[PDB]
Amino acid sequence: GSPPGPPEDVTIDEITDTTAQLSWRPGADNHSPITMYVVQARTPFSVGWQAVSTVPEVIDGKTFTATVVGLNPWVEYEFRVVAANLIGIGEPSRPSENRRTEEALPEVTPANVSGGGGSKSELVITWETVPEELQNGGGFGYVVAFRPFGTISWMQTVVASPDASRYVFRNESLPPFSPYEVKVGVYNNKGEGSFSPVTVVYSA
Amino acid sequence: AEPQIAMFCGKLNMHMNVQNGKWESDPSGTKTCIDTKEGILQYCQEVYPELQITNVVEANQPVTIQNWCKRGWKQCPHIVVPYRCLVGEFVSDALLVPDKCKLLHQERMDVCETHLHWHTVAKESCSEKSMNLHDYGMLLPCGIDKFRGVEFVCCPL
Repeated sequence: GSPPGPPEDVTIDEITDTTAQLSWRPGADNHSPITMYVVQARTPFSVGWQAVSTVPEVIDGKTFTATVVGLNPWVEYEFRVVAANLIGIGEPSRPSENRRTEEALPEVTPANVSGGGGSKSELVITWETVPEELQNGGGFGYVVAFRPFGTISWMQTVVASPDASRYVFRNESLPPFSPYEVKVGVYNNKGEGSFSPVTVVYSA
Repeated sequence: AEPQIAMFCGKLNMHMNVQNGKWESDPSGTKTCIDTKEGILQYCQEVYPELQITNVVEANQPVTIQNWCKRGWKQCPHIVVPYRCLVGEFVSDALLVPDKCKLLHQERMDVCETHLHWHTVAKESCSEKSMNLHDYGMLLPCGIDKFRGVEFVCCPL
């Protein structure tokens, strides 16, 4: 007896924004009954292959389909299935077809929203770009909002490039080294996300 | 304040002196109104030789300019919509969003349209929500005074 051979014919039957239905067929058990199947996934951003959560939570050796859950929207996924018997965990299957999860509203706001400095009468606002795996859809962009500290009305502008990390508000009447409340939000083709927390940024 | 040119056919072109905030007549005293958006871009670059003029767009509200001249700075009011001389990399406008108002925006990669088209889009969008259009600006230039989107502010009645 020895650990099982590779499962076979792993297919993505359906895929949503956060879930995928997987199916496969058994390989050789090598004279010890297969008692468990586990699913792994790989993205362009993972450190190799990684375990994923499934329904059912534990797939027994008599089950050949399962729903993978907790997937990242708008991310290219491949999956593989591994069998285990009493002797040990077996060899992984060949990977499934590559499929991208569906789009969804963006959920992560930009980190380290800050700013400061610049040339005369400039207000410089900066943030860390939201990485591609957290944009959750095409058409990702930012909304930059700022107002003089203590006022109500917001000044807002749409920064349509997902790779943007900086916005400069140039105005000759803007006062020197004056405090501004600043926040940065996100959106994509599915719709509007949230704003970051408010932080205080001074003009030049 | 902001670089911009203003034209009225039959008169010399005007431009905004950014240093003192006054409208001034054509430096050559010969240039009158221009027919193409490309020619307006070239004139912007001519009268602002120190600035990196990369595009032009209509202003959103007209301005009343006095002391229009004829050829040769002779016989020096007209309410005209000026053209803004846009500088360097495209920077989207900052829009005032008062309390209870909403920032909306639309980007269409398959559409390359005029300032008037996007103004109409924004105005109709606010109206269909039983609101009024206040500020708006262009997004994503695809040509000289051509754009792929709009940002705009809708406010309660």
